[PDB]
Amino acid sequence: KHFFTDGANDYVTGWENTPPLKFPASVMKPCDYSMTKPIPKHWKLRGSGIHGPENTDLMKLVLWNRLKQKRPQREVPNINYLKDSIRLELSVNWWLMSCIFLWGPWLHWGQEYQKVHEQPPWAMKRIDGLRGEGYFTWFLE
Amino acid sequence: GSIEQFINLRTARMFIYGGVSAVFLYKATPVMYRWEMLPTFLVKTEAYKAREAMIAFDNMKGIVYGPYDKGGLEGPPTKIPETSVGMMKVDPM
Amino acid sequence: YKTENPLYKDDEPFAKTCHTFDYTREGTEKNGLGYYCLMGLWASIFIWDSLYTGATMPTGVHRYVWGPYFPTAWF
Amino acid sequence: PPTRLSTPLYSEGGAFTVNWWRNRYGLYSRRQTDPMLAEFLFRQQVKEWFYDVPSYNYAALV
Amino acid sequence: GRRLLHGNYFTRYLFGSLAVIWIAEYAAACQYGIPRHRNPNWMWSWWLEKQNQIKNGEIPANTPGYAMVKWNNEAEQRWLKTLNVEAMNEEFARRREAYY
Amino acid sequence: ESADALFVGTLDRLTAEHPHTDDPRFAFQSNQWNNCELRFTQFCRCTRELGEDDPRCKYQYYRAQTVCHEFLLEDWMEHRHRGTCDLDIMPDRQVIHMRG
Amino acid sequence: ISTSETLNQKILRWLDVTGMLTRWHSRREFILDMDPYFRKNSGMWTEWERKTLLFLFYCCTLATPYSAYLDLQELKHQGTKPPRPVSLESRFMNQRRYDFTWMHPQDKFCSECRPVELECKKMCFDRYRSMDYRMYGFQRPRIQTYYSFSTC
Amino acid sequence: HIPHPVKYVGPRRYGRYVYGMNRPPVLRQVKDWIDWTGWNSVFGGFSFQVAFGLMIVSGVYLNNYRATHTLYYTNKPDNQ
Amino acid sequence: WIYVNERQREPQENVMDHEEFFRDFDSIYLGQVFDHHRFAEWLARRRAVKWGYADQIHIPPV
Amino acid sequence: VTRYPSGTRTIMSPYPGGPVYQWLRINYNYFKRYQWRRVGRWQMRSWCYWKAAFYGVPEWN
Ligand SMILES: CCCCCCCCCCCCCCCCCC(=O)OC[C@H](COP(=O)([O-])OCC(O)COP(=O)([O-])OC[C@@H](COC(=O)CCCCCCCCCCCCCCCCC)OC(=O)CCCCCCCCCCCCCCCCC)OC(=O)CCCCCCCCCCCCCCCCC
Ligand SMILES: CCCCCCCCCCCCCCCCCC(=O)OC[C@H](COP(=O)([O-])OCC[N+](C)(C)C)OC(=O)CCCCCCCCCCCCCCCCC
Ligand SMILES: CCCCCCCC/C=C/CCCCCCCC(=O)OC[C@H](COP(=O)(O)OCCN)OC(=O)CCCCCCC/C=C/CCCCCCCC
Ligand SMILES: CCCCCCCCCCCCCCCC(=O)OC[C@H](COP(=O)(O)O)OC(=O)CCCCCCCCCCCCCCC
Ligand SMILES: CCCCCCCCCCCCCCCC(=O)OC[C@H](COP(=O)(O)O)OC(=O)CCCCCCCCCCCCCCC
Repeated sequence: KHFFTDGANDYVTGWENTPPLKFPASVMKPCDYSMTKPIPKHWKLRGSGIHGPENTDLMKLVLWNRLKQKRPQREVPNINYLKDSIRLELSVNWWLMSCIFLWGPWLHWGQEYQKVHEQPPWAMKRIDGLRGEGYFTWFLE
Repeated sequence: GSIEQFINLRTARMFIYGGVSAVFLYKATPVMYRWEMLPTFLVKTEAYKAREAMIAFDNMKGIVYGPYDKGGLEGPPTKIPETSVGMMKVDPM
Repeated sequence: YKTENPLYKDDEPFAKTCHTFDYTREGTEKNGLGYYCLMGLWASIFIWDSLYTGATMPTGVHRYVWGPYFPTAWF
Repeated sequence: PPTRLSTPLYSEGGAFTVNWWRNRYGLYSRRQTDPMLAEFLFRQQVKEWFYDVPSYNYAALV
Repeated sequence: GRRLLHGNYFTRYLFGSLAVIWIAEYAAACQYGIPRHRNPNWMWSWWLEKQNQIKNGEIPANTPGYAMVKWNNEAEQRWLKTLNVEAMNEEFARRREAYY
Repeated sequence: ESADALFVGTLDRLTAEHPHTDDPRFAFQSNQWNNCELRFTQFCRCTRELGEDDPRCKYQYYRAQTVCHEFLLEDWMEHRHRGTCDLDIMPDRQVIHMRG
Repeated sequence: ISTSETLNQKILRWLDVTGMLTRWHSRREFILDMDPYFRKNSGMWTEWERKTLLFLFYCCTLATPYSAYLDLQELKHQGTKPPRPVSLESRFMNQRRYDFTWMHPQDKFCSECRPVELECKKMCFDRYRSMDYRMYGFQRPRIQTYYSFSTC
Repeated sequence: HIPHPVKYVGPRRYGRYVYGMNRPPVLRQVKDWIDWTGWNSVFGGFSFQVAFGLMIVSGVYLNNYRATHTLYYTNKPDNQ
Repeated sequence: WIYVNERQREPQENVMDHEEFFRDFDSIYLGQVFDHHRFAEWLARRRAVKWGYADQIHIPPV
Repeated sequence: VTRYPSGTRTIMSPYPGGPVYQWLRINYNYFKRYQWRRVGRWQMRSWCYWKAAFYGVPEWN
């Protein structure tokens, strides 16, 4: 996508909130400890307890988000992604084709008809005696 | 009987398709002629000739030297200004 | 060994976490039948308004078998 | 309004729901950098703006 | 990869809006009983009658409209002094002969 | 005679019998500029058909005065006499349908 | 006429005179037509991306001649634009509160003429020339100059 | 978005180009190309022009031909 | 360069007499589309008459 | 397999082409790579608007 979005289309830094799905959960998992079981009372708080790099998952997320920036080969995206990347480009190109091979031919026919019959082929011939081509978009009359 | 020798797939496909075409052109060509869809060089419609017969390239009237006709009986100026006479740098014939 | 061409693999799913993205129930992924019904009606109104130019000026004369209070007398 | 991230939030289906809002709230956000933090900030905003009774009066007026 | 708008938003809201505008306009016309038949001509009755006379050959072809009114402004008096419909018709006739 | 005779025949008749009342075609708006322009166009078309001396066209001018301020009429009446009034150009010399 | 090739091959060869088709059907030939600095990044491209790029590029370059034809016809039309009737000066036409001088606040050339009113300026320039003041333009016949688009 | 599979079901490779031998018919190739690059762009791109053209040209019958036989006060000829 | 190259050329005849135009509407209004080379030559001769250089130029035959 | 110089031999036909064809193909290849592209390389390297913003700035140690 063209526009940059910190959450989804973050191409400036390449940050990703979660690790790749390819990695086993034992190797790397999304940072989610909401399901942690209640802490036993006899356990004592050693660390700060503050959300941050003391948590293993968050640490691995930061580490991977920096070490993923160098890779031996490309991670080929599927054709669906590639189509979306240039959706506007392809659509504009087809619009140009339509303007040349659809709009072009009937516009030429209308002008040639206008030459002989004074008004385009999609207009009501007048009887008022006024001269000239008149309107072109008949449905906006 | 005795036509079966001719009746054949290729002889049929060129008979239905070709005949369908024979009627498509015979029925569509007059419409194209009426609606000015045929190429001009191939043929000119009577309406085309009627309009073209009204066109000439020898009218040398109506030369004016002002942007507006402000009514009246005098009308727009029709005489070239003296200061403009002989002001053109025309190459030698 | 066996491999899969990456160009024809399926899109990766959203991760399942406390913060999960789900578009399945929105129904905003593509235009539905209703949208195409709007297009059909637009084409129909466009053609009708031009073909039958006296429709907006109807005739007040009405016979109506089974009188006016029968259901087929309202359409 | 739940206070634990383990307890899910109910969402209807449609184009204006809790799930629809979650998908788009953090699109431009630099602060929702991981699931735990993203959910906490999302619920913080939802609690503050959508669970505020008087806010619904302005929705009617607009 | 996360989506913010409708998957087909541009076509949806463009064609969709046009459709709603067209349909609403038809409904509005029906409620007010507006005539829906397009007329491309002027409605000046006396003028349209003069034009029929030209088409019927009662008034000579290419006769100007100011050659037919019962009041002429100054600029049309100027034009009437140089108007020769008969000469104009002969010139057109000559052109047709040359073309054919 | 008929009670609805004014509406019958034309919408013009209504103000012709009641000159100082609202015209049906412009009563919805306080601004009466468009009303003045229609009334002047109607005076211009009357003279073309009947001449200036006709009592009808003289009254069509009184009707125009009822809605048109004098400073506008004097200016528009000069343009008409010269032959530059756009509301009085004969229809076959109009350019409205040319080049578009 | 060569008979060592089929008719289709001959047509395609001639359409490949500039190598467009060869670069489409050969990745190696496309990458070796890139300048070395950009060839370094070529190995990452997918074949989908490569041919789609060529398709967009080829469609654009093949339509430029058509736009060029349309533009030439436009220039010819403007070069021989038909005369139009002189405008009658209507109720609200040609209203002026002050002279036209915004283009030349100090010199005030052609105060009576409008900014792009070429015929008024020509006669105004002629007056200045008759007054010993040189002005540029409006002196060469159109058919005796290049790029006029008014020649038969 | 909603993750979905690649919908292209056509041939993934024609083989090496050898002087244009053993290749599909031209029209088949055109169809495969649009399948490979997506029909959504084709429909989206051409939609605007198709709509405008259909409406304008439809006036040839709806606005011109029909109209010639629409005016109910025209079929009547004077002095008949 | 576009401006300078155009400024040198004499102005085209934008307008003609209102009356004379409508007395020969078809020829003038439609002459260009039917035959552009002869219409171009006709225009050139009118420019030569409007600016008084007709006897100083030889207009090429069409 | 014989490898020809890039851009000099067509792959669309077994026939290399006639003299005029070969001349056109070879010379367009030369003109693009060694004549036309002189302008592009000159503009890209010698007249970069972004290189000019860092002109006179100390090196990054
Ligand atoms: C026996 C039979 C008898 C006769 C029966 C006759 C029956 C009737 C026949 C007529 C047909 C009736 C059909 C009714 C049902 C239709 C259902 C249907 O399929 O409709 C949907 C169909 C397509 O809608 P869709 O399904 O949503 O599209 C699917 C897409 O593939 C979804 O994919 P997507 O959304 O991803 O699409 C690609 C998209 C991807 O885009 C994006 O990713 C989003 C980007 C958004 C932001 C863009 C940024 C700004 C643009 C940048 C690029 C600019 C390039 C151009 C620059 C130009 C510079 C000058 O790209 C775009 O679309 C936009 C970008 C491409 C370039 C845009 C160019 C400018 C467009 C705006 C101007 C348009 C007006 C131009 C006018 C001319 C020029 C002035 O629409 C229509 O067919 C139109 C409406 C049809 C119904 C109304 C018809 C009324 C008139 C009927 C008259 C018929 C004749 C009657 C005769 C009667 C005689 C008695
Ligand atoms: C008349 C005035 C205008 C004149 C100028 C017109 C300019 C536009 C011309 C565009 C031409 C684009 C050429 C692309 C390059 C093709 C190269 C090639 O040989 O490819 C072989 C290749 C060989 O296939 P392949 O090997 O790439 O296969 C890829 C791999 N698989 C098999 C998986 C798909 O095939 C093709 O030809 C593919 C491209 C087809 C593109 C067709 C585009 C049509 C454009 C015209 C639209 C007309 C619209 C008319 C109205 C329609 C109404 C709905
Ligand atoms: C057994 C089944 C057989 C079916 C056969 C179907 C045949 C269909 C043939 C369709 C032909 C269409 C021809 C259209 C020609 C248009 C020419 C034209 O107008 O050119 C000029 C015009 C621009 O003119 P201007 O002067 O600029 O004026 C307009 C803008 N101011 O140029 C254009 O429009 C450029 C585009 C031209 C497109 C030509 C389209 C040709 C289509 C051929 C289709 C053949 C299909 C064959 C199918 C066979 C199936 C077995
Ligand atoms: C600022 C101005 C903007 C432009 C103008 C705005 C106009 C108003 C807003 C329109 C916006 C539309 C966007 C497109 C939405 C869309 O396509 O929305 C599409 C939806 C369907 O959604 P799906 O795509 O999910 O099926 O369409 C519908 O809900 C309608 C289905 C078809 C109904 C057919 C019958 C309709 C009968 C109507 C009768 C009306 C009678 C009126 C009497 C008075
Ligand atoms: C910011 C907070 C906003 C909260 C919402 C405020 C809504 C206020 C609506 C008040 C409407 C009162 C007038 C009704 C019409 C009337 O009397 O109108 C009177 C007329 C004529 O009546 P009679 O001819 O019988 O005298 O009624 C009709 O002709 C038909 C009326 C149909 C009304 C339908 C549309 C309105 C629907 C409103 C639904 C919600 C109502 C909520 C009320 C609190």
